[PDB]
Amino acid sequence: ISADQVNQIIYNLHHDPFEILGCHLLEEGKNTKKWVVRAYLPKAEAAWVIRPTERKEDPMNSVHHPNFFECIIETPELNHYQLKVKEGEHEKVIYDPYAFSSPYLTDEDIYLFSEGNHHRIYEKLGAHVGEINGVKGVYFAVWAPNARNVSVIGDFNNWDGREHQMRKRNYTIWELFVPEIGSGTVYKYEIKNSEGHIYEKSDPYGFYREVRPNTASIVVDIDNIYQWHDEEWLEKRRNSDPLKQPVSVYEVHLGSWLHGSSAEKMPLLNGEADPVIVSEWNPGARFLSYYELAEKLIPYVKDMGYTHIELLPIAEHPFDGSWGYQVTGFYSPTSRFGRPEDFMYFVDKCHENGIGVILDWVPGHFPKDSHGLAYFDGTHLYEHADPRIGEHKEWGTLVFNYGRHEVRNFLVANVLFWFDKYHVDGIRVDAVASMLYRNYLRKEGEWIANEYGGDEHIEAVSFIREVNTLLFEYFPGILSIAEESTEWEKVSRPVYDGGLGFNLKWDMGWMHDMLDYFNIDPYFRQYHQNNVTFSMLYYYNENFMLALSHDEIVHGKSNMLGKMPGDEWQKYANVRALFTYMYTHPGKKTMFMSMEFGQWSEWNVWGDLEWHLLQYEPHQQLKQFFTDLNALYQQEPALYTHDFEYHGFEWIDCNDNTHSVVSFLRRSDDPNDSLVVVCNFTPQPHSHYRIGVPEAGYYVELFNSDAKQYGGSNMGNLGGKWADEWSFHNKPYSLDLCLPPLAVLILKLDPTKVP
Ligand SMILES: [Mg+2]
Ligand SMILES: [Mg+2]
Ligand SMILES: [Mg+2]
Ligand SMILES: [Mg+2]
Repeated sequence: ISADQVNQIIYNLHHDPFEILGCHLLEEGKNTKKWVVRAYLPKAEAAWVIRPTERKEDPMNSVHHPNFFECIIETPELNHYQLKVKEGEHEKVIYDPYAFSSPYLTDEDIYLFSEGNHHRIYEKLGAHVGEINGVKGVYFAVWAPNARNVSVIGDFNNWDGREHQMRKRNYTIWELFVPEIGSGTVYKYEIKNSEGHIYEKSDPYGFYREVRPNTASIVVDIDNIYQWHDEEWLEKRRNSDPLKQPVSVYEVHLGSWLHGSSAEKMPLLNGEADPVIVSEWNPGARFLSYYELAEKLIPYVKDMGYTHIELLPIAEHPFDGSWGYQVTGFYSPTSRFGRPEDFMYFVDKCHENGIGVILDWVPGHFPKDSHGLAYFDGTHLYEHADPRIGEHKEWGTLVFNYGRHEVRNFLVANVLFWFDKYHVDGIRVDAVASMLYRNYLRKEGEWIANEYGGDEHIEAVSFIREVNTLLFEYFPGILSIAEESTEWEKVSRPVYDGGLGFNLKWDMGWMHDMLDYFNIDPYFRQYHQNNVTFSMLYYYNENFMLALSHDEIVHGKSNMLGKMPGDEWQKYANVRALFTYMYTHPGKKTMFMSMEFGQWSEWNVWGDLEWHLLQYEPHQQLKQFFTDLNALYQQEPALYTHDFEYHGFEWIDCNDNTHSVVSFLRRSDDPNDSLVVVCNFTPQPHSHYRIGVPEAGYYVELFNSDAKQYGGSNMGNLGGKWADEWSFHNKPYSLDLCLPPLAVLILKLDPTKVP
């Protein structure tokens, strides 16, 4: 480029910066092409072009001005890249601001989508505010290859589409530009099928939607509604390995955590809306907005000491009682709680408070509602036409055709969309088995095998691998969490090793073992010591997340207190012992709302949590217990640096079944960070109980779940114990401990103690 051209850019004299900025073809070679990427990055000292799908990174050079950058790259196609931008000591990674020089679909957009590889397809499908022919308006586009006609109906045309008939491009996608309308336009697509039947559809790629049960889509100028402040969070995430950090998740269903009064408006980030009543049977209650949740949930979670909030599915869904798991508006956060910018504000405020956001994401199926994706264009478009692979008959839902390029693209670009536009830090996928198996919940003779004769759903496995490959390439330090309940191998292993590419898997076996164990009267736990210890036998085959989820406190299973045997004191004590054990056992942590304060009743999605219980001491004490346990977890490296290495754990003794005692070490990089954990799972106290330890010295009683401030009896070791040079459990030293009833101790050597 010349200095004249650069200076026109620097000084805002250039007539159209897209002519020069962004990605431009310089020449074509025999088997490759030479491209230049240019950027004007005021205040940046350095920049790079990352090509994350090729695992490449190329420096940019300043050209004529220290803040104007160019990068020349030879490659056949330069479709997917990011800019890394360094401004002083800080780096950010963004998409190129000059990536897309028109609002309309290009030939290249259509080709990539036809192949299933358009990772940013949501920039062009849906509804986007833009300019065509010099006039500002909205560009609409929708994939409906077998429709006979499609028209845009909406508020702007009184729902009559005759003068807003779309144009079909390349026999596949319909488009229309509508001048002088903008954000907040309410619309649907009116489709005529090959039989001549006329019907109405919400926008698959819509960014916002009316409030259930209304279904119209709403135009959002998605890149001009919110200003983020989370660049330092994002940089730390990108440059960190979350597997080596504390990860303690508070699982939340946004609709049912806390309700407000339906007698007043729902406040939003600078504005308000009509209240969204929770149900016709509880009409004085409304949902809180994403704004109000930012103001109330976030400081609540920060004070409790969790590292992450995991949301049950926030994508648009028509029925409260699905909990979010039956989604019809994949590209929009539900309007139950306000607007897209209110959810952005929520995530930005989490990041400000040092809390990450994990979304339950639902790629496995979709319901049959007429406004949604079903039978979209008069054919089985999103779902597979064969019900043996295209329906989950026991659920009444439809299964995506994962092998179909445009369907795969809808879902792969969807997962990326939430990281891009909403800055989320992870995803969790429920019921991954539902996708993996061609015989899932199907009777003999009502499914067919794969091309090799097996039950593996090959197209779904390919899709899951593609999602995880891409997600970690574009967003390296995220969490991708699976619940898979059939012992599929290598769920949380890299795709190149034959894994499915998740980085964490819920330890469902652990969860069953623990809850079944604690439900047993304590005298009888001696016949079930194997529930305590078995999950370590297969533990190192996956990277496990220890999750006690919403699914365990519904349908007659009771909430946590109710699962426990004994009198009220003992029920509380059992809860504290279980969760102390959970937080000391190797693996990351997840627990659901209401578990932290001892709600007696099961979770009810139609009401809110029983907050009045926190007026009473026993619930306050349990909540203080969790507050302190989360604080300890973040403070003790041996509870989180080596979760997934042999070094990080070793049983001391797990043979005393008759007294339901087990003990173990946790380790980290510094030997002085090793912890001694001792568990007593009966109400029998032990005044003298010997436990082998590796070193001489004073072992501080760092945590004691029977402490009085947690509701316990206050039994224990009054600060700590000096080890004896008395070999025990195959260790050269030992502690003679007092073990409180239905409790866990964590001890830690203080090598600086005065003898
Ligand atoms: Mg009409
Ligand atoms: Mg399940
Ligand atoms: Mg058993
Ligand atoms: Mg209530």
